[PDB]
Amino acid sequence: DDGGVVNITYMHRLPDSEGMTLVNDIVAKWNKQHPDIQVKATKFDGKASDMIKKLETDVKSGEAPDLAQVGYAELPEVFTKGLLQDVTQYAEQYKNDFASGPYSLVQVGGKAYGLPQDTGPLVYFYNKAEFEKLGITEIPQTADEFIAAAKTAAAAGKYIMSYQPDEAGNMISGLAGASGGWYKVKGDSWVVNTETDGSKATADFYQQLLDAKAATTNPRWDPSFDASIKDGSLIGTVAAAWEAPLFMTSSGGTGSGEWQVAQLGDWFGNAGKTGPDGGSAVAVLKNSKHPKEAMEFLDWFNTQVPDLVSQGLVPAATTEDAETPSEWSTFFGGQDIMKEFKTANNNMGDFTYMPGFSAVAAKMNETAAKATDGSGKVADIFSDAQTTSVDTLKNFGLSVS
Ligand SMILES: CC(=O)N[C@@H]1[C@@H](O[C@@H]2O[C@H](CO)[C@H](O)[C@H](O)[C@H]2O)[C@H](O)[C@@H](CO)O[C@H]1O
Ligand SMILES: [Zn+2]
Ligand SMILES: [Zn+2]
Repeated sequence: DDGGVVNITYMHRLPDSEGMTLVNDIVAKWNKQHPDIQVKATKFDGKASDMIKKLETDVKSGEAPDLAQVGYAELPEVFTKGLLQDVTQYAEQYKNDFASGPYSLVQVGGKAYGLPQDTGPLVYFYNKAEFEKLGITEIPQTADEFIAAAKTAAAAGKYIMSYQPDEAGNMISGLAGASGGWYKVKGDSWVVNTETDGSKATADFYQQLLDAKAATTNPRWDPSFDASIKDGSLIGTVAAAWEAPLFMTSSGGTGSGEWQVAQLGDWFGNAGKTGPDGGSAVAVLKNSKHPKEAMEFLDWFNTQVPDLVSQGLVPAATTEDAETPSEWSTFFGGQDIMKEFKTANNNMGDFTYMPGFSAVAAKMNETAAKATDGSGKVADIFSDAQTTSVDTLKNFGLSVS
């Protein structure tokens, strides 16, 4: 048996903003109950996409945590990098606490490497009051009707879409991928096609919007993006479900009581589906001496549903229903937005990510930014992702067909 006190470390990249139940306050409740398994939780300091680069560094270094947030999209990459610990015999014990889709996303080759934490379906945030003022009385459901509506808004200095070039790798892959995967293993080789009917429909949608100066072009994480909400010019956008509290904070309160959540319209060749943008597991890393207790604490942490929901998470936990925080329904015109998130989750397409997808995402972000001044075409995002996808797999020494 272990010594009397086991010490577990947990690196996460949850927001911990004002009004949320802090990860350290969640963890402190566990620590008080479990003198036998003490947990130290720290928040990664840097850009989200860089966290797994730091994990890679610290695994090699022997400074790595026992547990670390790893996106579903990142898990095949960090697996291939040798950063994870097979914890199948532990995960099996907690499987029934989690929805089965997300659980399957902590697996590589029928071995499990952690537990799922949340999901990222894409939805549509809009200010219904401001849509009314422009005579937009229904969310238009075809790309053509939407683009027409967006041109009307733009003429009044309003925008019912954002183009977020710093997020193309996560959001635009999600949108295109709603209608079909880009990556599949066929026997001995990967088959890559990032230029699906979805990818084409997606490009055409944002291309028309950009050409019409009918979508904002501020990078999502820049002060200018927040400025566009505060000032009231951005009145609609695609967002990942986990953006709800971030968006609310970014608004400074502007439009409070008028905002609404809808399902994505049929704007991206998506045919009634949505797609994933982010969503994460927590993985047990290669050199953790205490996989059992790490997973025991994790199962408890990932089932603290209201606390997780305060972080904007749409939990993978099925142990109790997630509920809309009173602050959020107030902001969102009295709406039970959590119902919309679950509807979106249940209509979300599966999407396999190749190992090395981080390079695909980073390229997509680069090619996306070129379209803002019209020197690149939006379509280029996907032709480039094709070539970067193929080259990254070959660089990993993997076979591409
Ligand atoms: C795919 C990705 O990493 N997107 C980043 C966001 O990460 C999500 O963060 C929420 C918490 O706010 C959940 O943990 C979710 O599962 C993650 O996918 C991150 O919030 C933002 C801002 O730092 O960057 C995105 O790139
Ligand atoms: Zn205990
Ligand atoms: Zn142990």
